[PDB]
Amino acid sequence: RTVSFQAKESMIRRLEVEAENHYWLSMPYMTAEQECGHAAERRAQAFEAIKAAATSKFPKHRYIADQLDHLNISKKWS
Amino acid sequence: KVFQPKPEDHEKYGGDPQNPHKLHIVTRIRSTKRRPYWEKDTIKMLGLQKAHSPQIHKNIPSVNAKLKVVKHLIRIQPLKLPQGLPTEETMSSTCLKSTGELVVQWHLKPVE
Amino acid sequence: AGGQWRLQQGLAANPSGYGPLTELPDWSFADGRPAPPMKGQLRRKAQREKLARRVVLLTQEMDAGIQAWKLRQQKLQEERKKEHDLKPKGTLL
Amino acid sequence: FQRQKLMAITAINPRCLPPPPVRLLRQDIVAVFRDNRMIAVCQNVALSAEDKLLLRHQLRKHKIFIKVFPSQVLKPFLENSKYRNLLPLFVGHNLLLVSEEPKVKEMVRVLKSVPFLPLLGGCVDDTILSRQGLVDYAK
RNA sequence: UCGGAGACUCCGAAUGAUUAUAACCUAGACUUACAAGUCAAAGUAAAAAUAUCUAUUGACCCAGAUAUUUUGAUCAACGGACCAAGUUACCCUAGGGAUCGCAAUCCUAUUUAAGAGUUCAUAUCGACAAUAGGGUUUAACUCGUUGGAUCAGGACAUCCCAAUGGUGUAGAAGCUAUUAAUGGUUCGUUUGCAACGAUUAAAGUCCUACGUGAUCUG
RNA sequence: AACGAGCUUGGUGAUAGCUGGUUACCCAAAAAUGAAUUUAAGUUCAAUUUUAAACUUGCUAAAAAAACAAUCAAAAAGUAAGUUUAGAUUAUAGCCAAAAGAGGACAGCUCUUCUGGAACGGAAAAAACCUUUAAUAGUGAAUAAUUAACAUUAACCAUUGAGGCCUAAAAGCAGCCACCAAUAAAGAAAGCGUUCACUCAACAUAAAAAUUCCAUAAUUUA
RNA sequence: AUUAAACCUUGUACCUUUUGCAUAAUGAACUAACUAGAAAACUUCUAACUAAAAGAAUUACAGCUAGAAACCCCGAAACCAAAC
Ligand SMILES: [Mg+2]
Ligand SMILES: [Mg+2]
Ligand SMILES: [Mg+2]
Ligand SMILES: [Mg+2]
Ligand SMILES: [Mg+2]
Ligand SMILES: [Mg+2]
Ligand SMILES: [Mg+2]
Ligand SMILES: [Mg+2]
Ligand SMILES: [Mg+2]
Ligand SMILES: [Mg+2]
Ligand SMILES: [Mg+2]
Ligand SMILES: [Mg+2]
Ligand SMILES: [Mg+2]
Ligand SMILES: [Mg+2]
Ligand SMILES: [Mg+2]
Ligand SMILES: [Mg+2]
Repeated sequence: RTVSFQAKESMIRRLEVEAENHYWLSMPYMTAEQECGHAAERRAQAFEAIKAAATSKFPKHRYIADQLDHLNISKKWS
Repeated sequence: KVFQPKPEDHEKYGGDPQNPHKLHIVTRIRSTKRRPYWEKDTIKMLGLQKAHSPQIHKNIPSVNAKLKVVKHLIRIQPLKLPQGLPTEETMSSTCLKSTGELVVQWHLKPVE
Repeated sequence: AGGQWRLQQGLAANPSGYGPLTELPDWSFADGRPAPPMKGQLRRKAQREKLARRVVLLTQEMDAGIQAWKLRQQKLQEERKKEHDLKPKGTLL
Repeated sequence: FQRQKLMAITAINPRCLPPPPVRLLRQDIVAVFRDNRMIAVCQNVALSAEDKLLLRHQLRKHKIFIKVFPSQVLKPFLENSKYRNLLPLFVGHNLLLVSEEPKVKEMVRVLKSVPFLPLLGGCVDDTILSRQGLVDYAK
C-alpha cells in the first residue's frame, strides 16, 4: 500500500522531537564521580518513613462513649 | 556516537557545550501501551504517568540513562530561569511557560 | 485550531492553559467584594507551588554534591603529598 | 504497516545553460595546385564506378589526372590562392580536370565524350576564367 | 523406565570384572512438586587417607530368613491394581466431533555442437554439456459422495452460426491466429460410466455445495 | 402396541471425571508454565495469585572480573516496594501479530524462546495491527493514529592483376587451398551474383472466470 | 434528539459456550406461581477468666472458654430382591 503524505509528515515531526532529545541528553551537568553521595541523606530519610508505616500497624482504641452512645437511639421528648 | 553533539547541532538548538543546564522538563507525548515491559517501568519510575504534565528532573548521568531508554516516548526541554531561582516569597507566584521559563512573578496583566 | 502559533507567541497551545482568560476570576460581587477563589485555581496554584519547591530542592542538592567533590579532591590531594622519619643511606641507616 | 511508513520517509538545467566552448588532405590540395598548372572545375556527374575509372585511366594514358576533394576542406586554400572564383563552383560533388599542358580544347573534347557532363569553368595556364571565356581561349 | 552421544538420529542397562575390603558419627551444601538420588570438613575408630573402572534405578504392604542383622519382581504398562482375554452389523447410555529434501544410473524436451556431414521441386543427424520433466535404485508391514428427470442462471479459456489477418492460401479441402457470448448445441444400443451405431451447421469446455431430493427418482 | 431378554413395587435421593442449570446492589485485587497419575473431558503438588500479620531493605539500574548476550552484580541514582510467618482456592486446552532459532547448518509447515495486544478512534473488510493512564456532568478547547498515491538508426557508395585447384575454367567467390595488388578507399567480400563473369562492409556518409460495474466526483486561491 | 408520532444521525438480540471472536452452535411463544451452597479439624474476628480455663472425664512452656464465620440442583444405560 502507498505510504500517505500526511503520515510521512507526522513521523518526520516525531523524528525531529526524538533527535533533539539526543542533544539535551548529551550535556551531563555532573560527572559520575560528582554524583556519588550527593543525595544519600534524602534517600535514607525516605526509607525510614516507609519502615515506620509498616511497623505501626496495630488495632484501634475503643471507647465506652461510643458503645453507650447507641442508647441515644431511644431518645425521646418528655 | 548518537549522543555526541556536533558544532551545527549547538547552533540549531542554541545550547552551549559548556555551562550546561541543570534541570530537565520532561513530558510524556506517547503511550506506554504496546511497549516492552522494561520501558513501561522506566516511565513510572520517572513519574511520567499523565501525558502533557511537566516533571522536573536532574540532568545527571544516572537520570540520563533512564531518560534515554524512553527517549522515543517523551519530549525533553531544558528548564530556564530568566529571573533566577524562586525564593520563599516568590514561591507562590511561580508559573511555567510553554517556552520553558519558570518566571517568579505572575501578574496576569499586559506586559507593556 | 491554531495551536502551533500560540507556542511561537509563548502562550499555551491550548487556550485553556495559563492565561488571563482562565486564571482570572470569573465574577465578583456587585459591591466589588472579591468572590471566594475558584476551586480549580487553588488546585492549579498548588501544583506550581509544589513544582517550584522541587526545583529549589534539586538545585541545592546538585550544587552541594559538587562542593563535597571539591573537598574530596583537596583532602586527598594533601594526603598524597606526605613525608616522615629520616632517610639515611650507604652502609648505615 | 509502520515498517512501510519508515521506508518511504527514508537549480538551472544544463540545457538552457550556455555550452562550454585535414592537415594531410591540406597538403594534397596544395600538391595538385603545385603539380598541375591548370585546374578545371566540372560537376561530378555521378558516373558509374567502372565508367569513372576508364575516363580517369584514359586521361592517365594522356598523362591527365582527375582530382577530387571535399568542398568544406577545400574552402580555406581557395579563399587564399591564385584561384579564388571557384569557391561558389565547389558546391556539391565535383571533379577537377588537371593536366600539365593547356589542352583546354581537348579537355572539352574528352568532356564531349560523355555529352551529359557539362563544364562549369576553372583556370587554364594558371589564369582563372569562366567557360564562356575558356571557349574563346580554346580557339 | 534409565543413562551415553548427535542435532529427532544412534549406543547401552536392569551391571560384570578387579578388588589384602572401604567404620561410625556429624558442620555446610547440590538436586528436587513429592518420593528418590548426590558431595563432604571436623570429631571418633580400625589399620600402616579413596575398592576399581565404564554406568545404572523398583516404593508401601506382605511374605521369608537368622541370634539382630539381612533377603524377596522383564511389579519392563518400569510411581508398581495380590490375581481378569475376545466379540458385537443385535447392541445401549452419557457426551464430543464431523455431517521440500540428496545422491546413483536411465530415459526423454530446449539450448550446446566434439564431430562427421552433406549434394539441379534433394540432408542433415549428432559426442559432450547445460538446462527442464518421468522413472528407477536409494529407508518399518491397507484407503480417503453421486447418475438421471424438470427448470435452468452466468463465465468465454468459441463447439456451430457471424466478421477478418496470415498461409508452405491456384480452384476445391484445410491449417494457424484474432475479434465476438448472439441463438443453438441430437437419438439410441450394450450399463456401469465406459464403448458402440446412425445422423448434425455443431453434437463446446467449465461454474452455479451431484446447480436443483420441503419438485421426483437409481 | 419398541424384549440381545418382560413388567410393577422396593433397594433408590442408585451412580455419573459427562451435558444442562445455579435468583439483590456496591467497592476493590486478579492466571491455559513444571511433575506424577488406567493419566491426557480428571485430580494432586510445585509455580503463580490472594487476605492478614511480622520487620527491612527491594525493583530498574548494576563499573571493573570473572564462568562465557546473556548467568552473575558495587558504590551510586530514579524510585516504593521486597523477605518471612498463618490461612485459601481456582487454574493446569489459549487466540492473533512481530522477532529468533531448530527440525529436512533451508524458506515454508510443526514445534521452541522472547515481545505486544483485547476502543467509543482509525486501517474496503476490522476481538489480535496503529492512536489511547481509570470514570463523572457541561450546547467548552487543544490534540493523536488516519482520512491513499501522483511517483535510442539512419541513405548513403561499391576499384584488377580470371588468385589459382579435380570439376571446360572458376572473376569477391559452386567448389578446395591460399586469401592477396594498386589505390583517398574495398573482405579473392556480408549476403548476392554467378556451370565462369544485385550489393553490404571501406571510402564517402542529412541522422541516431463464472447473480449485477460498484461511493459520488475533481488536474492549481497561497 | 426535535416545533413535530414517523423521515435525519448513531447502533452486528440475550444467555450458555467455545481462546479472552461470532453473521456461529445450544436453550427460551408469552404470563402467573414454584424451582439449586448444608457441616467448624485448622485459621480469622469478638468477648469471660487467666498459670490457669471449663457446670465431672478436656486442654495448657499464655492459655482456655463461649460467640459469630463453610462446602448446591436436575438427568442415564444398568444391577439385585420380591410380587404380577
Ligand atoms: Mg524428597
Ligand atoms: Mg573429618
Ligand atoms: Mg501404567
Ligand atoms: Mg509410569
Ligand atoms: Mg520419573
Ligand atoms: Mg448381518
Ligand atoms: Mg443375526
Ligand atoms: Mg441456460
Ligand atoms: Mg475472446
Ligand atoms: Mg434412453
Ligand atoms: Mg432443496
Ligand atoms: Mg508458560
Ligand atoms: Mg485416563
Ligand atoms: Mg478426566
Ligand atoms: Mg426454542
Ligand atoms: Mg445427581
